[PDB]
This record gives sequence, C-alpha cells and structure tokens, in this order.
Amino acid sequence: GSSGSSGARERAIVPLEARMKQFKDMLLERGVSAFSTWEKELHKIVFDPRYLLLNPKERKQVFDQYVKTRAEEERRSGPSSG
Repeated sequence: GSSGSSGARERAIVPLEARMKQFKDMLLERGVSAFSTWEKELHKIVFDPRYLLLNPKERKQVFDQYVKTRAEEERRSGPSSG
C-alpha cells in the first residue's frame, strides 16, 4: 500500500518519524540486547546503511530510550498469553 505521500514535511528529506522508525526497526530486529553496552550494539549496527540516515547524537538517544523500555518490559509478568 503506502499510497499517497502522508505529508512529507520536507521536499526530499524523510521525516523524523520515518528515519526514526527505520533505526528502531533494525534495533529490535538485529536483536540489540537491552542489558548491553552502546559499544557492542554500535558495531552491530555500524555496518548498517540505515545507521547513516540518523544523526550521530540521536542514534545514541533513541538507543538509550529503546533499551530503557526493553528493560522495564521485564517488570511485567511476560509475553505469555492464555
């Protein structure tokens, strides 16, 4: 689908939600452990092209928050469903 440009704020520059979505996608997909260091995960996504789509500072920011939520999720009983 994805028919009809939602409303790209820019002309030829993907929106924040767009680029941000990409990075987050690989972050979870690649399997970026939460209880790990930015160094390890970094190299794990360093050879990735999408990694050059977002700023250097953001990458870390979005990563930190992503890990926080990934860790807290534990508090919950679990993904188990009856």
